[PDB]
Amino acid sequence: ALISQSIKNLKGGISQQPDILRYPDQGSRQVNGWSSETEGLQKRPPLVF
Repeated sequence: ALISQSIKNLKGGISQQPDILRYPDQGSRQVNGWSSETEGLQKRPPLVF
């Protein structure tokens, strides 16, 4: 009861495996994201004309 968890590094991208087998640092859908290391998940760099 009152179980809690926290993940300090979600830089693992996405994973199509069933969530039972998914690693804690893997999402289900990541679009326009940059899984930078040492700075966490970031929005992808802007597109300069």
